[PDB]
Amino acid sequence: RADEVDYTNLPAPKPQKTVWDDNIETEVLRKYLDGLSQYDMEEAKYGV
Amino acid sequence: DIMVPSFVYNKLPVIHFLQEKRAEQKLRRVLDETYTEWTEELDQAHVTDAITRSLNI
Repeated sequence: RADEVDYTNLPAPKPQKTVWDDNIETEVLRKYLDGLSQYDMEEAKYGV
Repeated sequence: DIMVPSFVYNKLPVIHFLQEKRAEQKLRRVLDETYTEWTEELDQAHVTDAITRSLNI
């Protein structure tokens, strides 16, 4: 009868960076879209 | 009638040359003072980002 499991341990939510379609509209908004992706990843890591 | 006219005639070439050089110098100074003023304007991406934030997105 050895250790079974650490109920405290939780697998971290593996974030995925959103990918935008490569159109001209993306190039004009490249910086803005990148900021949204960074914000999305930050929200996923922290939770909200 | 004789002397002053002759010396004026002798003066003419050098004065003409110097005045031509002076005019060229003026033109050169006019050209050298010309610079193109490239201005920088606020990128509209920030404006779009602010608009998104105001929407509460």
